[PDB]
Amino acid sequence: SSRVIVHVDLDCFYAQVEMISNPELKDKPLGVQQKYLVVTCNYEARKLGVKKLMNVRDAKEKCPQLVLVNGEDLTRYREMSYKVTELLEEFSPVVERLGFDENFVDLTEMVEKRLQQLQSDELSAVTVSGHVYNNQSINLLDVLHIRLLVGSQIAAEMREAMYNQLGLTGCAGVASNKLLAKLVSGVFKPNQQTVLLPESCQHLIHSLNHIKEIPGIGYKTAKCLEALGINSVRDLQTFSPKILEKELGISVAQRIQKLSFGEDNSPVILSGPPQSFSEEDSFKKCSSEVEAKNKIEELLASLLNRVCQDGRKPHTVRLIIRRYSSEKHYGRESRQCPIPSHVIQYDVMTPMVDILMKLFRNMVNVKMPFHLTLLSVCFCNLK
DNA sequence: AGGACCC
DNA sequence: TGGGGTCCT
Ligand SMILES: Cc1cn([C@H]2C[C@H](O)[C@@H](COP(=O)(O)OP(=O)(O)OP(=O)(O)O)O2)c(=O)[nH]c1=O
Ligand SMILES: [Mg+2]
Ligand SMILES: [Mg+2]
Ligand SMILES: [Mg+2]
Ligand code: NA
Repeated sequence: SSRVIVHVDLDCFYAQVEMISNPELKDKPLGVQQKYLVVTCNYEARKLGVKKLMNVRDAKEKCPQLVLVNGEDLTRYREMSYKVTELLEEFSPVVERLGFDENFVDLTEMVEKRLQQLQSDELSAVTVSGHVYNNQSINLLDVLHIRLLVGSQIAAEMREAMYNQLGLTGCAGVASNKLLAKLVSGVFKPNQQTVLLPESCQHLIHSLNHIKEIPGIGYKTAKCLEALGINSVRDLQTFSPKILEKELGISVAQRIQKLSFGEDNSPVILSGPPQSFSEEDSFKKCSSEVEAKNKIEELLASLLNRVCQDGRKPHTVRLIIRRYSSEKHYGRESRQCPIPSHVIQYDVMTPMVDILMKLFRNMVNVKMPFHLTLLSVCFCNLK
């Protein structure tokens, strides 16, 4: 019961989409801008020292000939992201999305159908496609090695189909679980693929420098670990199960330690259609107030249309806000409510604006002036 | 309703 | 002053 998982990772996704629309950008160094930020940039601009989530000024002062395009509206990038998933879904139905530009696919069944199709005389013609992690030697008598190679071939067909059908280039990694597949897809980039043979799993896991580099250990947990004297993957492999549990809870503790040995038994889940649809807008305390109402019509108008196209219906609405000052209490507030059934299905705007407005007043004292740096609307709980 | 994680 | 997502408590 050993698995063959692939993880697909598109290079500089937003920038790829922009370069495809307007090829006059193909060669100019390029950055996708949202508010005062460069969210992502193309491979030219990385050479020139530009980095993700570097502010627009710094970015000019590191490459003054940087061409900027606004990527605040995600429609185009969202659309392409589902084209990619659907294409992978043709290979094996069971595809898991992670943000807009990553997918996992469980290739185990396909690897097996393909192996059954070969007889014993070509089981030695099976070769690898792309890189072998750490240059490890292949052993054709090892069935795990054989399965992973067929994996690497299926991964190659997926990358070729993505390029031929949608114009997108990307990396893939093939491995025995999601964690390893994701760690190894990054080893050669851009636009290349790597396969991880089992013997090299400790080599891979120990190549990391910071324990935050393990998917599943975020900002909070890292920071908690560092303060316990846990810095390397090895520190975490070797630390007291007992003290860790007590510091994180048998859940978080027992899972991140398993992760630390490269062990990860989570299955690849079919993502299908989204569980929620939301729109945001950020500002430098640029709302107080009434203007909130306008801002909230905008998001709403855009969403209604997205939720119409889908043709499932939301049965809950949520309104999210954030308050001014500063490096302090920067956690957010929200208020949700069921959407009246009469409404579930022109003119839908007006009633909606009002629910939203009521939700708004529940949160903000609209007498003593307000400090708003974010407005968000979410539709969810659909069927 | 908030909090962790992911891109 | 990114703009989205997922699942758990
Ligand atoms: C990590 C991250 C990505 N993104 C966006 C930008 C990216 O186009 C997309 C996926 O990000 P990544 O896959 O992390 O990076 P990338 O795809 O832009 O470039 P590459 O993978 O070749 O390094 O999602 C954010 O908006 N915020 C984030 O914190
Ligand atoms: Mg990517
Ligand atoms: Mg995706
Ligand atoms: Mg991490
Ligand atoms: Na490979």
